[PDB]
Amino acid sequence: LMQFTLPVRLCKEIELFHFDIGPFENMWPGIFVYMVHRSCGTSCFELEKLCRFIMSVKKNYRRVPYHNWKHAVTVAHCMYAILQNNHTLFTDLERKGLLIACLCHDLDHRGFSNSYLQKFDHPLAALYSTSTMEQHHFSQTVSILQLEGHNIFSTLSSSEYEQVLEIIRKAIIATDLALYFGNRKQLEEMYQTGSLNLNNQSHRDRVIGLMMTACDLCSVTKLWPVTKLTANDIYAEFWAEGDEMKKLGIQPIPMMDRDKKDEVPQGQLGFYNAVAIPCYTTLTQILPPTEPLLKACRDNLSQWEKVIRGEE
Ligand SMILES: Cc1cc(C2CC2)nc2nc(CCc3nc(-c4ccccc4)cn3C)nn12
Ligand SMILES: [Mg+2]
Ligand SMILES: [Zn+2]
Repeated sequence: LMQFTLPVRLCKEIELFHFDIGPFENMWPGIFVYMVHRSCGTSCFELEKLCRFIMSVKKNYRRVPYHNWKHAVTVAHCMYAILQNNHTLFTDLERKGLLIACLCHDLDHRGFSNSYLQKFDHPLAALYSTSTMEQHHFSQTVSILQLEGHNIFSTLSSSEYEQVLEIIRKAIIATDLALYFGNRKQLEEMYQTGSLNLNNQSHRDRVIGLMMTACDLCSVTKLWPVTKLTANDIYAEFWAEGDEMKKLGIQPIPMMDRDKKDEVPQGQLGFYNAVAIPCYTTLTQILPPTEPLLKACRDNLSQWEKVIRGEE
């Protein structure tokens, strides 16, 4: 009979897409659990295992500016918001899997891109030739599942356990933004030729793909002061990578060069047009109730336009 309840402001704001989880680390575990209980059920996961699993995941995120424990809970909230606004479209198994897939999706991120692992010649690039970090994140997810007392899916049948771990795997892989562009193009066509069908599992995998890129990017769907201060977190990682690239004797792309701070507004603009806006556009078309994400993304587009004209 043991539910989590949140202060009134949070209980009410958490159901909105633009919810920010705030600066009190110690609340994020309760917030996550609250989300699982409302989205999935009180029964979905034995609470002793869920808590112990949540705390091992936290322990395995590093202290990097952006790809941190706070990013993990943020992405899981965006997924919660999608699943609560589309509650008949998804299986019991997808609801379980995706919230766990989102929390785990950047486990053990070092704050370096797949490109920097390859050019450094890091061991993980030898183990995994594409989607290097993403396959590492899935690997660490299995690791923490197999720690004693941590199997939150112990109740699942052999088949169900295999189906969910597959959902999680494809979910995490999809957060590889290099795979997104093609995934959205195919989902664009299928919808517009009327061929998109959610009883086709290969089609459901694509939709979940896009969902995962939507949640992963949801910093651009927040209030402007949250979007603005998150863009500082992202650029600090990128400028640290460019420094490292320089140390290998390679000019980094301008995105990653700190001597090119000033072209950031123009950079975030490019990003909204080429990635975020298409992502949230195609997602709205497929799942109409996700519109707020597109509305909020457009508002922040317009706020970067305004920075460029030195109106702020
Ligand atoms: C992968 C990713 C995730 C998110 C998450 C927060 C939502 N935001 C993001 N912003 C950027 C970075 C965009 C970006 N800056 C530039 C740039 C910057 C300065 C000088 C020159 C060029 C190019 N380009 C594409 N990547 N990115
Ligand atoms: Mg990632
Ligand atoms: Zn991420």
